[PDB]
This record gives sequence, structure tokens and C-alpha cells, in this order.
Amino acid sequence: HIAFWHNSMYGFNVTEQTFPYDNRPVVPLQYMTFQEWWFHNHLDYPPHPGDFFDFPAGKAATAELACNKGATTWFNSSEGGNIQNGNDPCPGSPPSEYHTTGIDDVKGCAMAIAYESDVRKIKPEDFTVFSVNQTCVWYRFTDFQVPERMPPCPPGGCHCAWFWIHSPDSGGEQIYMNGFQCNITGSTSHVPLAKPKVARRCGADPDHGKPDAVPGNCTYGAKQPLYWLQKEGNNEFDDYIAPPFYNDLYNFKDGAQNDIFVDSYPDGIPLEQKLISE
Ligand SMILES: *[C@@H]1O[C@H](CO)[C@@H](O[C@@H]2O[C@H](CO)[C@@H](O[C@@H]3O[C@H](CO[C@H]4O[C@H](CO)[C@@H](O)[C@H](O)[C@@H]4O)[C@@H](O)[C@H](O[C@H]4O[C@H](CO[C@H]5O[C@H](CO)[C@@H](O)[C@H](O)[C@@H]5O)[C@@H](O)[C@H](O)[C@@H]4O[C@H]4O[C@H](CO)[C@@H](O)[C@H](O)[C@@H]4O)[C@@H]3O)[C@H](O)[C@H]2NC(C)=O)[C@H](O)[C@H]1NC(C)=O
Ligand SMILES: *[C@@H]1O[C@H](CO)[C@@H](O[C@@H]2O[C@H](CO)[C@@H](O[C@@H]3O[C@H](CO[C@H]4O[C@H](CO)[C@@H](O)[C@H](O[C@H]5O[C@H](CO)[C@@H](O)[C@H](O)[C@@H]5O)[C@@H]4O)[C@@H](O)[C@H](O[C@H]4O[C@H](CO)[C@@H](O)[C@H](O)[C@@H]4O)[C@@H]3O)[C@H](O)[C@H]2NC(C)=O)[C@H](O)[C@H]1NC(C)=O
Ligand SMILES: *[C@@H]1O[C@H](CO)[C@@H](O[C@@H]2O[C@H](CO)[C@@H](O[C@@H]3O[C@H](CO[C@H]4O[C@H](CO)[C@@H](O)[C@H](O)[C@@H]4O)[C@@H](O)[C@H](O[C@H]4O[C@H](CO)[C@@H](O)[C@H](O)[C@@H]4O)[C@@H]3O)[C@H](O)[C@H]2NC(C)=O)[C@H](O)[C@H]1NC(C)=O
Ligand SMILES: *[C@@H]1O[C@H](CO)[C@@H](O[C@@H]2O[C@H](CO)[C@@H](O[C@@H]3O[C@H](CO)[C@@H](O)[C@H](O[C@H]4O[C@H](CO)[C@@H](O)[C@H](O)[C@@H]4O)[C@@H]3O)[C@H](O)[C@H]2NC(C)=O)[C@H](O)[C@H]1NC(C)=O
Ligand SMILES: *[C@@H]1O[C@H](CO)[C@@H](O[C@@H]2O[C@H](CO)[C@@H](O[C@@H]3O[C@H](CO)[C@@H](O)[C@H](O)[C@@H]3O)[C@H](O)[C@H]2NC(C)=O)[C@H](O)[C@H]1NC(C)=O
Repeated sequence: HIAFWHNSMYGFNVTEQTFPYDNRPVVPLQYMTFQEWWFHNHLDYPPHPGDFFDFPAGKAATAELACNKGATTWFNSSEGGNIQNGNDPCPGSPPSEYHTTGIDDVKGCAMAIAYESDVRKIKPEDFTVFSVNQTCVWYRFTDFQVPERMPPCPPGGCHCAWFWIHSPDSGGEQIYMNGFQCNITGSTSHVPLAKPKVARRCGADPDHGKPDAVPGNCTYGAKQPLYWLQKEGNNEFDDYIAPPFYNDLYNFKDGAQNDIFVDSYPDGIPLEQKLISE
């Protein structure tokens, strides 16, 4: 039970009783229909038009992740009041609440982006993971390195989403998504992002057999988020006990994803020929 907290997020003020079911930003998404899991079904609760989360190109962007809005800077809009305590994502509860045994058992999370001012036109295939932090859901203030060559977003801004998948060894398995209005500052480029593609289970994982990574099986360009364990619209089909992660395992390098642009690979990706055969 963790959520990305900011005034530019969708469903910023959604509470337990707002919907017939519990659909608070921190509620996990599992075996849901597209409408339920996509954007956490918070499209009808958009932020104010002027509130945007800024991503400075070539610089870090601090985000707040917590089990309660009271544990973040946005506590004044939360009912419990201020309970924040430094880098603790959930004050008063242990790390099992963030679904991890320790700092070594965290599986990382990501920030995706879709260059579209109208949220209604955004499709799951449109999101591109542009920044990752592999030590995610450990620190409340989690920084995300933004690529230097990020182009400027359209007139009405663009949309982003925070995703997270945790280890199987702690609690029930699910995915996490929190969409929000974002914008890019310090842009020194106009080369757009490449059409993102499904991330393949590339890297090594001794636990599930293969101890050696398979470079030839990687997805190298722009990558889509990991949609998994839902009733509809999945791009990953791994078993409950072998979940995908925002790690080296799916070629999600720690830090900024600098190879997501059209001009990134000059000679292209010949490995995509092997995808055409299937
Ligand atoms: C190159 O990239 C590609 C793309 O990312 C990678 O392909 C993916 O590989 C995943 C891991 O192998 C694989 O996950 C599996 O999903 C299936 C379900 O998918 C099926 O249905 C979909 C329909 O949409 C279809 O698309 C698929 O093609 C499939 O037909 C699950 O059943 C699998 O779960 C079984 O395996 C796991 C893995 O356990 C390993 O580790 C244990 C512990 O050491 C070991 O004992 C075991 O032998 C394995 O080595 C198990 O944890 C589960 O319990 C399941 O157990 C199997 O074995 C049981 C007996 O032990 C059987 O009783 C049982 O029926 C089952 O067969 C698994 O999660 C993705 O589906 C796959 N995606 C695609 C698109 O291909 C590829 O790995 C990657 N790397 C390369 C090439 O190196
Ligand atoms: C509840 O608590 C929240 C959180 O404290 C309060 O929210 C704050 O509201 C104010 C307005 O009352 C917000 O002001 C906005 O400021 C932005 C500018 O960016 C700001 O936010 C960035 C993201 O966090 C931040 O990076 C910025 O820079 C800070 O840090 C640097 C580096 O250390 C430092 O150098 C700066 O001095 C800053 O400290 C900055 O804080 C602005 O864009 C907003 O829009 C106005 O301006 C634009 C300009 O064109 C205009 O178009 C708009 O119409 C609008 O006029 C706005 O001024 C502030 O951002 C909020 N706080 C935070 C942390 O985000 C909330 O008010 C509280 N409620 C109540 C009832 O008190
Ligand atoms: C994954 O996410 C983690 C968590 O966010 C990131 O780790 C952080 O990394 C950043 C950048 O390296 C660190 O930020 C720096 O922290 C320094 C120390 O801060 C201490 O002191 C302050 C005092 O107020 C305390 O509040 C705080 O708790 C710390 O104890 C600062 O010295 C740095 O300041 C920099 O900026 C200022 C102005 O903004 C400049 O004046 C300075 O010169 C300086 O450059 C900065 O704040 C942060 O400490 C790390 N956090 C943790 C918990 O480790 C990872 O980087 C990220 N990984 C990836 C790959 O993205
Ligand atoms: C997403 O981020 C981008 C990049 O930051 C952002 O576009 C930029 O917005 C800023 C701030 O509005 C723009 O700066 C303005 O530019 C216009 C010129 O077109 C000026 O009119 C503005 O200055 C006026 O006011 C000043 C007084 O404060 C006067 O001194 C001055 O003479 C002007 O009257 C101001 O400089 C900037 O031009 C754009 N574009 C770029 C490339 O930076 C975009 O708005 C953000 N999206 C949002 C908020 O939805
Ligand atoms: C989500 O809920 C929070 C918390 O209620 C909202 O904050 C509230 O916003 C309103 C409207 O902007 C604020 O009211 C204003 O008060 C000032 C007082 O100076 C007044 O000048 C304005 O005309 C207006 O009446 C209010 O202060 C603020 N807090 C509370 C407790 O009501 C927030 O707007 C909501 N955001 C979203 C996206 O739903």
C-alpha cells in the first residue's frame, strides 16, 4: 500500500468512501478490468489545470512515495494531519508494509511519460519509461534522473505515471500505478521519443534457474511499462510467483533511460529481426 503523492496526480483527494469499492491512490491493482486498473480509475478526478510535476532534463526529480498523504508534504489536504518522518515511506509501520524484507529485497520502480495533453487519448502502448530507480519503495524522497535529451511537451503539458512491482517474498502480488500531470523543463532538444515496445525478460535471475543474462533477448529502445496480473490489457504474462520488475532483469538500467529517442541508435536495433520471426 504505497502511492506517488503530488497535487498534479489524478485522484489526489480520493478517499476510501469516494467509490463503492476502495480505490484510494495507495490501493494495489490486481485482476482488474482495464477501466479499473488504468490510471487507477481516477480520470474523473483530475488535478487543477495549473498543477504540474516538473522533470528537469539532465537533473534529478524528487518524488514522494508513501502509504498516507499525511506522511508527505501534501498532508494539509489529508485528514489525519502531518505524520511525516524523514525518508520513512510509512511511519509507524515496518518495511513489510512496503512489501520488502530489507533494502536488498526492493525491486525498483519507474516513471513513464506520454506526450499528450488530453488524457482521454492516451493508450497503454503510448507510455514510455524514461526514468528508473532500482532502490525504490525504501526512501520516501525517491529521486528520478531525467534524460538530458528529453524534448519539450505540447502546449497543454503531457502526462506521466509512476509504476511499481515488488518482490514475491513479501505479501500478496500486484502492480501499482499513479497517473499525473507532468512537464519537462530545461529542454535542449527537439528529437522526439521512439514508439515504446514491450519489455522482455532479458537479464539474469539465479532464483528461477538461469544464472546468466541473455543480451540478445533484450528490448533496447524505448520500453512500455509492465502491465501485469490484470484481467485485461497485459503486456507481461509471467506467473504470479515470477513477476517482472523495473530492474536489469527487464533491461531497466538504474537512473535515466537515455536511449529512448529516435536518433539514439544510429544503425538501429538488428535484434528486432528476431522479434519479426515470431
Ligand atoms: C526472452 O524474452 C521473453 C519475453 O519476455 C521471455 O519469455 C517469457 O518467459 C517467462 C519465464 O520463462 C514466461 O513466464 C511464464 O509464463 C507462463 C504462462 O504463459 C503462458 O501463456 C501465455 C498466454 O498469454 C503465453 O504467452 C506463454 O507463451 C505461455 O504459454 C507460466 O506458466 C510460467 O510459470 C511456470 O514457470 C515458472 C518458472 O519457474 C522456474 O523456476 C523454478 C524454480 O527454480 C523451476 O523449478 C522451474 O522449472 C522454472 O525454471 C514457475 O515458477 C511456475 O510455477 C510455472 O511452472 C511450470 O512448471 C511446472 C512444473 O514445475 C508446471 O506444472 C507448470 O505447468 C509450469 O509449466 C512462467 O511464469 C513468459 O510467459 C514468457 N513470455 C513470452 C512472451 O514468451 C523469455 O523468458 C526470455 N528469456 C530467454 C529467452 O532467455
Ligand atoms: C498545502 O501544502 C502544499 C505544499 O506545501 C501547498 O502547495 C504549495 O502551493 C503554492 C501556491 O500557494 C505552490 O506554488 C506554486 O509554485 C510553482 C513553482 O514551482 C514550485 O514547485 C516546484 C515543485 O515542487 C518546486 O520545484 C519549485 O521550486 C522550489 O525549490 C527550489 C529549489 O530548492 C527553490 O529555488 C524555489 O524557491 C522553490 O522553493 C517551486 O516551489 C508555480 O509554478 C505555481 O504556479 C503559479 O505560477 C505560474 C507561473 O506562470 C502560473 O502560471 C500559475 O497560475 C501560478 O500563479 C505555484 O505558484 C507550491 O508549489 C506548493 N508547494 C509545493 C511544495 O509544491 C499548499 O498551498 C498548501 N495548502 C494550503 C491551504 O496552505
Ligand atoms: C534513487 O533515489 C534515492 C533516494 O532519493 C537517491 O538517493 C539520493 O541521491 C541524491 C543525489 O545524490 C542525494 O541528494 C543529496 O543529499 C545530500 C545530503 O543531504 C543530507 O543533508 C540534508 C540537510 O538538509 C538532509 O535533509 C538529508 O536527510 C541528508 O542527510 C545533499 O548534500 C545534496 O544537496 C545537493 O543539492 C544542494 C541544493 O539542492 C546543493 O547546494 C548541494 O551542493 C548538493 O549538490 C542532495 O540533497 C540524496 O541524499 C540521496 N538520498 C538517499 C536517501 O540516499 C538516488 O540517487 C536515486 N537513484 C537513482 C539511480 O536515481
Ligand atoms: C512546460 O514547461 C515549459 C518549459 O518550461 C513551459 O514553456 C515555457 O513557459 C515559460 C513560462 O510561462 C515561458 O516563459 C514566458 O515566455 C513568454 C514569451 O512567449 C513571455 O511572455 C513570459 O514573460 C512575460 O512576463 C514577464 C514578467 O514576468 C515579462 O518580463 C516579459 O516581458 C513577458 O511579458 C515568459 O518569459 C517560456 O517561453 C515557455 N517556453 C519555453 C521553451 O521555455 C510550459 O509553459 C510548461 N507547461 C505548462 C505550464 O503547462
Ligand atoms: C483537494 O482538497 C484540498 C483540501 O481540502 C483542497 O484544498 C483547498 O482548496 C480550496 C480551494 O482552492 C482552498 O480554499 C480557498 O481558501 C482561500 C483562503 O485564502 C480563498 O482565498 C480561496 O478563495 C478559496 O476559498 C482551501 O484553502 C484548501 N483547503 C481546505 C481545507 O479546504 C484542494 O483544492 C483539493 N484539490 C483537488 C485537486 O481536488
